[PDB]
Amino acid sequence: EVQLQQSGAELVRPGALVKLSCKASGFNIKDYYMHWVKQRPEQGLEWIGWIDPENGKTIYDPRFRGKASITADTSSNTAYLQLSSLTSEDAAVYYCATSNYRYDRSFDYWGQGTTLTVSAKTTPPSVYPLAPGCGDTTGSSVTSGCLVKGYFPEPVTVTWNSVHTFPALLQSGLYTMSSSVTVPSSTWPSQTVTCSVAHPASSTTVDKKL
Amino acid sequence: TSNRYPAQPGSDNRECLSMDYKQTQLCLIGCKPPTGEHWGKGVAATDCPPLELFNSIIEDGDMVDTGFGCMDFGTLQANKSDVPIDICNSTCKYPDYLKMASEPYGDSLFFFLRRE
Amino acid sequence: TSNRYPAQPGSDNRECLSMDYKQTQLCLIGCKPPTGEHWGKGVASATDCPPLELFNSIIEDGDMVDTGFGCMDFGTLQANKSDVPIDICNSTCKYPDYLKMASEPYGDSLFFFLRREQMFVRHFFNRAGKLGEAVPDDLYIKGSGNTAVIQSSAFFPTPSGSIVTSESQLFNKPYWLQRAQGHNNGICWGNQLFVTVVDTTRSTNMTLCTEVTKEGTYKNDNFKEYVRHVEEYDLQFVFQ
Amino acid sequence: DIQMTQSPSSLFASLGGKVTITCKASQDINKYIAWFQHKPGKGPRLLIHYTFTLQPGIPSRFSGSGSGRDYSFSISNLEPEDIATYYCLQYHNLYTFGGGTKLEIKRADAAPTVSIFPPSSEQLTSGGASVVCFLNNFYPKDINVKWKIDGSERGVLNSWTDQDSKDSTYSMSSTLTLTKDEYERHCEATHKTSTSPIVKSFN
Repeated sequence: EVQLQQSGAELVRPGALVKLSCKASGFNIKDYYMHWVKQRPEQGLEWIGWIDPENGKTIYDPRFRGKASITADTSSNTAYLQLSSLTSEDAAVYYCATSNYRYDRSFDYWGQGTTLTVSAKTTPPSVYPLAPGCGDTTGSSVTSGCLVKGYFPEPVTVTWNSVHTFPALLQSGLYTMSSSVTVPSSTWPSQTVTCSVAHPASSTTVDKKL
Repeated sequence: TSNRYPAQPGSDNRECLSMDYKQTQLCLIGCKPPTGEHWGKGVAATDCPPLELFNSIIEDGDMVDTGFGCMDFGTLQANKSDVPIDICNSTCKYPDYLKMASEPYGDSLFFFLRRE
Repeated sequence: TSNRYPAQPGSDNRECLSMDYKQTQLCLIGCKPPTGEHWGKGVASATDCPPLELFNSIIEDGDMVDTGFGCMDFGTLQANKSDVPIDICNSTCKYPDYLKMASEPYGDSLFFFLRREQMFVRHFFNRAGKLGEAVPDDLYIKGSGNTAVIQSSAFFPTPSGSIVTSESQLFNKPYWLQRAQGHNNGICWGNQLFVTVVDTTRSTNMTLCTEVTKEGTYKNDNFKEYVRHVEEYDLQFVFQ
Repeated sequence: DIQMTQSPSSLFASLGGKVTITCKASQDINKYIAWFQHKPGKGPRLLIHYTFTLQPGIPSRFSGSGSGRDYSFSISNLEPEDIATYYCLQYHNLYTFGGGTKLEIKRADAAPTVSIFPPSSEQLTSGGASVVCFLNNFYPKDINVKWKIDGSERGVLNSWTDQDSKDSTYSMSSTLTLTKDEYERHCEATHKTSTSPIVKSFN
């Protein structure tokens, strides 16, 4: 079972240094190539570089030669991606991937991803319940909601108890995420429906009963 | 030591390598130029080129065998990439000691030393 | 073994490396200072490769012997000061011109001499920088893609000199100058004598370490490292 | 050095249909092209290497072809789990990805299930007020939500989900932010599904 665990949600103020991790399990890092790929929001994939951990070979795209010091330690079976002098453009999603010279299939396996955001503030969220008023039903269905407002940065996990969780929108230096559950009138208000909101960057675990 | 599966080269997997050749000392003295031997392209279930053993006069500047044999690398190795560049387009010759010793008058080998 | 494509060099890819030199023992005895040979930058005349000239010179006490990179003037023929280690990179390595000293008429240079040199290739490397003389097109088929840019074929080997033993020692044993091969049979004209010695079999470099700050735990910045080398001689002569 | 021109940038077809993506390279890459499938929140999944060699486990409905500078990649018998963004990639000289192609599954009939939610008493305690209108399960993704506080005041915030793999529908939430909201407030949804905007409200 080949896996590529990867660091997640690293926020650094502009402009300092950042080093992302990616250690594999199920194969030796010394054997295969370790690649790095970038993806800016609403943009495509840009190959950053590759490293041969057996001898520290470095291969970069001439764009990234300036601020991309990639390394790898075979003892820890880990690959590192260091970026210096972060900018607003530098914030993106980063992936590590495995390549093979003796069997040249491009990018065998990819990591789950690392999200890098660049700002100068961190704030916890707030949870507001969303329940109707007088309420129609005629015995069929009732929709309940959960509004997470004002937090930074991503991500925020919202678990219920077919639910739709909308992508978070940013404005005025804050975020806003919603989630809507649909359950029949036999469950509400008979069965309690608790919206569980979690924010890792602030150690927030807020449960909200409707 | 380690060459596991799977594995299949691409279209160009050549590498930039170097090596030290076989050590050879020798000296031949005579009133006739020495006669050397080398393998060349001669004249069918295989497409392997036919091999023929050629005799020739060893001239000043000819390449000696380096551990890859005494052969015409220019004609028998068409890719020009199986041996280093100083012999890849040259012919390596080895002294035909048996022929030069078996000639009737013995004008080729008055005396010789060799250490390979 | 492995130096696959592609290759993306930098502007400074020098490394901090070391090696052990070619092993050389020799002793020359005569009434005339020895004559050594070394290659230097001559004058002549095309390519920008520097012209080579074979120079003869008197071997003085302290001159560097050949180390496996040849007998040449590294100060003038290697301008980057980084192709050979620092103890010869700005010095001249000299090799005894045995042929000239043997062919001189009176034979005053070499009453007698012994020599034992040995070395082998330990590692294989290549040089960084612009390849001055490109490989001609008739020696290879051009590549493409990753192999589009050819790598530097400016190879250089590292010497070693294998092993030292007491059984191979040339010194600490008497030499009897009974009959010299030259015309001078050991006559010390001018009431002087010249003994040239090279002995790499006692090249141990002692490491010295001083404590700048004493602490309960080890810290690298608390110590200074020095390197020293010693040589001990005891010349004994019997004259007639 | 080598550029990858991927066309088109988006696709749409019904379930069971066939789509095709084309990538033209700036120079010959000697058939060394790969095709990837990238879903949001996941890592890219290698579908094809060396122009027309499928990876183990990839269904045969995915296919590729081409040579020199021109290559193509087809997906027959489209299925709901195919909703992703596909990329081509040359690996003849270093690496260069294509622009990408956002694939969507074509359905119909989907009309938004609009539900309105007043600001909770807790947000009114904090000092704000956010009225939220949920538009669930509609198609296509293009929809217009117009907030009108009588008669039509019009700080809206819109957020669209991706196309769900279960049902090929979209969903969006509209949040109107106000403070000291003392005038009684109540949104309309203009969509291709109806002749008039579907309006949910409260007093």
